[PDB]
Amino acid sequence: QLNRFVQLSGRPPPARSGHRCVADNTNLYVFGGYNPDYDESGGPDNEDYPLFRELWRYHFATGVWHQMGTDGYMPRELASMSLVLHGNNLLVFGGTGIPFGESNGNDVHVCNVKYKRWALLSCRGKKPSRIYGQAMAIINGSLYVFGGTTGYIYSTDLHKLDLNTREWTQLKPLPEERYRHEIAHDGQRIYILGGGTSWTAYSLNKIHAYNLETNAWEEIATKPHEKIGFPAARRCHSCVQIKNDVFICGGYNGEVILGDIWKLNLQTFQWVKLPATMPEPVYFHCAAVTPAGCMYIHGGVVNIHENKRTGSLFKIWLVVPSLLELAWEKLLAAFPNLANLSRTQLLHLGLTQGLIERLK
Amino acid sequence: DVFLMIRRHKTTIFTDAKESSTVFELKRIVEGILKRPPDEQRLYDGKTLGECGFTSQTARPQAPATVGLAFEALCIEPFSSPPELPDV
Amino acid sequence: MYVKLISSDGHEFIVKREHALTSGTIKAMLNEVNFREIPSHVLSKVCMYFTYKVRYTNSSTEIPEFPIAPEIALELLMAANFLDC
Amino acid sequence: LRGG
Repeated sequence: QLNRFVQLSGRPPPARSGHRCVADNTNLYVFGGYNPDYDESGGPDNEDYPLFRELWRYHFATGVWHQMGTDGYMPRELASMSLVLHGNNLLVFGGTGIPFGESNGNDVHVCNVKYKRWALLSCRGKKPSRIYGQAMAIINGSLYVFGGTTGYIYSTDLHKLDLNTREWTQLKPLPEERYRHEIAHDGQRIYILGGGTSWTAYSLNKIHAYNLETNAWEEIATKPHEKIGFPAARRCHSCVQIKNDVFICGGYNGEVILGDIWKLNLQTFQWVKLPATMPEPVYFHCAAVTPAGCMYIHGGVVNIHENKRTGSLFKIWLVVPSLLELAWEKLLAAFPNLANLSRTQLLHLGLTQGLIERLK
Repeated sequence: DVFLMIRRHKTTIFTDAKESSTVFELKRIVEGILKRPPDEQRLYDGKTLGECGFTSQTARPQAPATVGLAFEALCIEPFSSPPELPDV
Repeated sequence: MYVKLISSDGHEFIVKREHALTSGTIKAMLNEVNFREIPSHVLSKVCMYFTYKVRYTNSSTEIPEFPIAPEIALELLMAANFLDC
Repeated sequence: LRGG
């Protein structure tokens, strides 16, 4: 009963959709969010309605939501932006404001969580056009950005940015034009999962993989389940990666919201349907994974006809946790007062510096 | 599929077996580990584990049950007792 | 094909080599391995977890939770930190 | 082409 969805609680942010989130061993960072409901979205107190220009964090050890009071210039593209975590920094690229397509983003912002600071990268070269819904990845210390519509016309470029020299370039090698897809990688190839236009959703039984070495695209036919079949075609889903494994969760094809979760092995290309169904099936949500191997899911749209959002947060264990993680969870559950003791008291107890930093 | 911790004095052996496995198979594998012929040892003979009470529900790998092995009466030294420490 | 470990108070735990290779520290050490600090009630649970993790890794079905008594939680955490498992 |  460990690989099931468990709803967390403990002031939680209002319901939002279109946001993104990333996770490390300590906190879950949530950026962006859009909610058109006036009463739900903090009323007149939210000066950026219907956009959530707030960066939140969930503390795993204490189960508390903290809204960061960062400085600098928070980017205005708060819907369908792309966010990644590199070391102790958040890299934000793309996205759109409101109304959709009126003002998109094509630059890169960086936020240091430890310093809690915002800045803009001074990258030079031919940058991608202002797009949203694209997908990025970090491979070999370089940024790969693919897809994303410009608002009226779709894109298929595979731009690459060198972070060491901060140099932009376009990769010239074909997959269909799509947006709100997902990216997987293994250091040699980049795999496209899901996505689609506003009138169709592309099937996941065939995957387009771009080869960095050969500089050409290829098509891979994934094997199906034993008696379940391929995952249903979906867009606006969520994807996480653990070693050579890719987990797809949520999304919808246009008329039905899917609340299942699937796993694909990047070596044998075999699909596995995990026996877990969401308590509330959502799309356009955000999902993230921790180095331990726990997946967190937040936000999204619950009803496709009433256009109802949610603020429920769920956690699930995708792999067998390490003994350190199991002991940590049991100790935190058994003795909630541990968070109140100072660092010296915990050191006298015997906890290492890293464990204290995670707890405190 | 059940899991077992053979206990004798300060010695514990972790192993696994099938519900269709016999007691003689257990004796043979412990002979393989600690080099003692099956005829010289008893556990608490030919009846398989299916009717020996070693069900797969209660012998889960996260909490296998113990069997007492003798070569003499049983002697299983208990593990060290956990200490007591204040909440603060 | 079996690896032999000794607790702090002299208890003996014989496990399969594959299960004991789960922890990085034991693999780096590598037969007999003597643990001068880990007590018996913690080494037992460490072998319990070795078996459980080896059996239930890459499994499609649901994975049952690992029962941990609150008293041994801190020492088991310390051993897990040391053994890298 | 909703972004939310």
